[PDB]
Amino acid sequence: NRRLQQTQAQVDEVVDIMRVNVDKVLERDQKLSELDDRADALQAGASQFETSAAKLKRKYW
Amino acid sequence: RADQLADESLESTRRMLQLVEESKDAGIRTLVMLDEQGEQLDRVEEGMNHINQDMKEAEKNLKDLGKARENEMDENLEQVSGIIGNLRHMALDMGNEIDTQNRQIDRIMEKADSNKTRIDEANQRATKMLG
Amino acid sequence: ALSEIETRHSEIIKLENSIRELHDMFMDMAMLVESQGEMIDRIEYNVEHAVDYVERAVSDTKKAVK
Amino acid sequence: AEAMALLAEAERKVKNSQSFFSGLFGGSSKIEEACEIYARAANMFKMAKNWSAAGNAFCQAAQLHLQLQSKHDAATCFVDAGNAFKKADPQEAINCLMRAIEIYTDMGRFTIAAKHHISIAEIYETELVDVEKAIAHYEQSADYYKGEESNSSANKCLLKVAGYAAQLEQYQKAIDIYEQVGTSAMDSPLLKYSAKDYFFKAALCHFCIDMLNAKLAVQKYEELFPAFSDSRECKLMKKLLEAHEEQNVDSYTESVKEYDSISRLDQWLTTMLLRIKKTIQGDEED
Amino acid sequence: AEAMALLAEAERKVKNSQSFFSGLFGGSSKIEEACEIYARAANMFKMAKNWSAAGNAFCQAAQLHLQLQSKHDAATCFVDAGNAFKKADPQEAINCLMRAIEIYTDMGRFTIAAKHHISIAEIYETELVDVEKAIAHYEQSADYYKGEESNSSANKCLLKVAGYAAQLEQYQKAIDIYEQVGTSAMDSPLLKYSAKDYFFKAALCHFCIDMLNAKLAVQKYEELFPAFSDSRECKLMKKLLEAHEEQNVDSYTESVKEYDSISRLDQWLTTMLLRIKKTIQGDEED
Amino acid sequence: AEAMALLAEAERKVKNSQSFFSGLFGGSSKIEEACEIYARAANMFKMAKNWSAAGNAFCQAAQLHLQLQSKHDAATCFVDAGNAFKKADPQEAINCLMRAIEIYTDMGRFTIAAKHHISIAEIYETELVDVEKAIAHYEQSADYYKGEESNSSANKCLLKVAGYAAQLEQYQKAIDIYEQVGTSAMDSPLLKYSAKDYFFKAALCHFCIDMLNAKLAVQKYEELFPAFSDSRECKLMKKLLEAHEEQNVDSYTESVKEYDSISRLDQWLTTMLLRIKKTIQGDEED
Amino acid sequence: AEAMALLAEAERKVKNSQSFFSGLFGGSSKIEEACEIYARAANMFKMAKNWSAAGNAFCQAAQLHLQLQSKHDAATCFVDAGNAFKKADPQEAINCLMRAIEIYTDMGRFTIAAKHHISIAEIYETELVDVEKAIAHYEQSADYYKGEESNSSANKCLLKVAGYAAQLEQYQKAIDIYEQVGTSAMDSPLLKYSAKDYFFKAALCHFCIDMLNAKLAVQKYEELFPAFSDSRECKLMKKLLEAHEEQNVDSYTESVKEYDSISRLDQWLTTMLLRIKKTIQGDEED
Repeated sequence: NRRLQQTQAQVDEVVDIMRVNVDKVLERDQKLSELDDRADALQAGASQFETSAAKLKRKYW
Repeated sequence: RADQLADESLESTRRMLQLVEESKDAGIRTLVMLDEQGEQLDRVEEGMNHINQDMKEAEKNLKDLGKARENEMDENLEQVSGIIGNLRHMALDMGNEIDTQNRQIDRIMEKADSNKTRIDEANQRATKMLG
Repeated sequence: ALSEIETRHSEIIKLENSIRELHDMFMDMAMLVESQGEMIDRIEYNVEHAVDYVERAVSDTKKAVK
Repeated sequence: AEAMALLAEAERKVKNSQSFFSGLFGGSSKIEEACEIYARAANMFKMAKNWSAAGNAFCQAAQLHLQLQSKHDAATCFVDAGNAFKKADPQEAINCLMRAIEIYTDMGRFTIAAKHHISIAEIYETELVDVEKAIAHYEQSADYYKGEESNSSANKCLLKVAGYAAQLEQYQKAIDIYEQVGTSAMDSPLLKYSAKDYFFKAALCHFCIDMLNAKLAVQKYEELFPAFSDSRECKLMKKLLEAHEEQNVDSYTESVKEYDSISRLDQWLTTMLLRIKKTIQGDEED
Repeated sequence: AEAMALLAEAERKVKNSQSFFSGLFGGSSKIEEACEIYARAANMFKMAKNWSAAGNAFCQAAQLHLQLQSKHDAATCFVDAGNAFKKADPQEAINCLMRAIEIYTDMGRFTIAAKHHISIAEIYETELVDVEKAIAHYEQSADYYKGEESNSSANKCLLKVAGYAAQLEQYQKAIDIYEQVGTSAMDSPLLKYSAKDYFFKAALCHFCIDMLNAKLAVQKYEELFPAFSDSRECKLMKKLLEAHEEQNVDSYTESVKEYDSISRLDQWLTTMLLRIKKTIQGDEED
Repeated sequence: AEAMALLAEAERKVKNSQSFFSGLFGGSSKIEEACEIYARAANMFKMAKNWSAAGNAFCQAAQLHLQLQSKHDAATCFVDAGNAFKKADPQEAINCLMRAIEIYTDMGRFTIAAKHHISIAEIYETELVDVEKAIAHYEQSADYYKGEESNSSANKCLLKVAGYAAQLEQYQKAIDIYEQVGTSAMDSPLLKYSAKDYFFKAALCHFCIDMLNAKLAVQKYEELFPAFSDSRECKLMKKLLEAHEEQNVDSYTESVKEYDSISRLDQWLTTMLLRIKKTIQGDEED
Repeated sequence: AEAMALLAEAERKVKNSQSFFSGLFGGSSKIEEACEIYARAANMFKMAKNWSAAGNAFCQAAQLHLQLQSKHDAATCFVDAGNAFKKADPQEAINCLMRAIEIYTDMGRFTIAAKHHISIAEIYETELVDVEKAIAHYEQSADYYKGEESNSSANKCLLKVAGYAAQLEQYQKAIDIYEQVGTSAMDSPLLKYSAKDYFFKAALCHFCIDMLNAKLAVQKYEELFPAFSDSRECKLMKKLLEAHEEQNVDSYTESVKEYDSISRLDQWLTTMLLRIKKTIQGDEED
């Protein structure tokens, strides 16, 4: 009886837990989304360095 | 209606289990990954650190070379309760994995950028001494 | 006593309600986390590999001065 | 470090050298120097929150970068320009992004091309209100995602396509999209979970058919009464089909009032449900 | 900008230089030029959705890359080609992947090798429908994962192995896997609750044993009454163990009908439960 | 091993060489060595639990790095210094970070500038109790995040701003912020459920108004009697609005007592609720 | 092709050159070459699941890698070796890891040092069963995490420290840790839910105290019965505190039985509750 009118909040409290769990994960998505455009773009420049460093090898070595 | 509610809602309490159980299943896949990924990022971070090192050397070289119905209805609640505790278990593992990685992303973004510059500067000094 | 049996139901449903929605979140959750999981599988790839591109560069540069 | 001053000097060096200036070598770096200048300008423009100017500045450094031979870091600049205009007060946010995708596409980066492609179709709708082109982008984009193994994203876009397709009268084409995204979801027993709503939407979408396309779509749907997820998809539908295949307009309008309890009706559902509530009435003095 | 033109130029340059054209220094740069060519072709073949051509093109640039001495970035191409062929219409999807693993595997890259190994066992099942070969891959791959202290991934694969192993006929070899994945799951309080289903599956799997392997496996399980997670595991099992030990195919099929209320059964369970149903009928008119 | 020895050699090497030491070139290679020295010292000073020493040491290596022209890695060093002083005993924790941002910002690095920007306002609040400067930072930082379209992050900061804005009597300026963060969080169905609390806070924050506003905002809010989550937002507010418009400091403090069961009141709520409870009395005894 | 062949070539080259063979530059290119060899061998060893050979091989390559002058890459190699040995046949898993941390720590890389430090203490317990050496690591590591302001991880370690500290009779040293990790958890409204269990553990850990060390800790605990989360914390405690202050090894042993219903007891609780169960009996007949 009372457990019903009581346990009701035993979940309304969790409904809040996940409310933050859903947000926490989503906050990481954007942090990893931007990191995906700066990390991949990073090695992209490394590719330019790999080609440049490779040529400096076929001339001075 | 009276009975169509004391039982229907009772079916909801029974269902209230799979509802909070399917959540665990959904949480497992998440945690299992958050953990798997956690270790991955460790080898991933090594990349930003590995490049951070080499670039320093690479830069130097480019510088050197450049110059009883209610009794059960009460039990189902206890069941939900026992599961609510679980929801806390995942909520913490998910939480501690999130906060620990977010700060990790910070370090990654930092070093990644720091190295990006060294690459650009080196790429502007190397491209000229091309061929 | 009726009054308690009816009031009971009222509180039970209000409870049943809040429940169903909390379940709605996990559904969307498993769809988000997974959609992000694939966004990292490529990261680990582009990372440990970028280590190869940089490693090959720093190596060639060294053998270009000695 | 004056902004407009940088914008001037940048112009002073962004030009093929000649005379004693050209000397012995050209200036493939000059153009790069100018790019760095305009970037330095857009920096302080973004500082004073003058975005507009920052965006127009990035457009310059970006355009110049192309005149140097460096599509990569160039396109990224176009992105910076787009982010600027977007958050800014003027437009141009659409042009920068198109000029970005042409690069990520020709170069060979469809992953990111689609990443910006969805942003595009999202702006061409929430802003310019040009769905006829937005859907086109949501679709081509989903195609790219569907080729990068990324199922989730692909479906993410498809949902947009069909979603706004039914809100434009394209009811049938919508159910079809829901069928495709429904088949390419069962292959993954981790999606079994969302695969309901699709059947609900598809069954709701009606191209004014006289047969039981919906009574059939709800049938194709595998469900078990004790189940829960399912009770949030077909159960209602059946009651709606009976209220429609039976020509009654109280039971439908009241069943939509009841379902609104266990499951809140979003914008979409509402609009369409009313369209059906009217197919009923429209059928009424007919 | 024509792929067909590039594919030709690439060929013209990809060949161990002969006569004067060779001199002393080989064509280690030429072979690379060709690789860049084919890559550009596969690229525009991917925007054209010609997939087949895109994949075969990447295969070319990749093979040549091997002929250049760069297994790393080569294998990477092999993967690109796999992603192409997969979401394409021809085959080669399985070949490219095997050709990718031989490289990640002999190069010192097992992490990613297993990443593609599971993809392989996934395609060889959802496409080629070759369960026996898929299991072999899911297994060898789980070995690598478990080596990278990625217990998490290891079990993700083991579950596949046992799962389809019970579907083929290997009920015993399935329970053994469930026992191992069960012992190496308690060491992580983050899988306690999930460790139930394992015991349920293992107890359901029967290799036609006459003893009480199941009545013993259910006993090995630790449950009480105030546990509600456990309610969806052994409690049912015992009822099934009694319905089997009493050759009553009416109490077993009734209990499965009841349990299918509080916990919806999935395809797997259904198939196996029916198998046990037939062993019983098959014990009655017996 | 010996930090007290390293610091000494450190200064003994960080100095523009001359005479025979300078020869033809000298500077960068040397000063960098000193930077590495001080970093090596600061590290053991960190294990030694001196902190102060570690922090000032990082400050040394950091300042030195600038004398070599390398603002990037330098600023990151300042971050190390900030982390030191932070979890240390002296101050300077704020200075290091200011010296970090002055670099990241001017460098065109707003993505990270905001990262340490929020850390800054966080220290300037939790420690220095300098709310007037903290808000300025939480805000400008949110503007940067909003530029990268990092919505969620920007909202995190905005929530900080408004949250601490209502505490500094700035009630109206708070509700406005809640309005903005509310209008830029509806298009995403992943923030639907959350948009509630926003309306609750905004309706609670009262700039001493004597009429609607809250009764108007509660209306602007979209709710349905069968709503579950909404029960934790306006349903309470209404009752509070009635207990306020009727200057009844008995029905307000009662309903808050009941609500403190279904949804416990956090410190914030309590503080503001008591403030409103007092405004009622300050209108009764007036 | 074979590893046995590679190990051989690697050995015949891993020899410091001298005399004429050394020439002007002996170079570390040789030692490095051998490192690459052994790495290539260790991997194929990891293919045939020879593990032992794989690990020892990695140890070789890493050891030489030290003779090369590149402590970093070497360290991570030692990690590879640890990854092999760990999930292998022989031991050395502990050695490699110690040999890795001695490098990360001295190199100034604590961030990663703690990452492997926790793995270490995690093996030194679940395997070597050397709690006294495990706790020392869980602790020092937590100190590093706390040094990197990484609160989350720091707490992850502290929980381990105190958790196993109570098992080693160290009860007071446990409660202190719970008190600290408890105070530094309230400042974060994202740990409120977990903060309970802390108080339960701390109130359970007893250093043979007879007073109200827990009866005071239960009061410090802000609770309101109709909260539930809290019900799974002090309720029982209160009932345990009465059963101890009355030398009742029946009310306490009954309370543990009843509480083991709504919330199951883990191995930790079981062991401690039994110790407390004995402190009562031994007090009765004394």
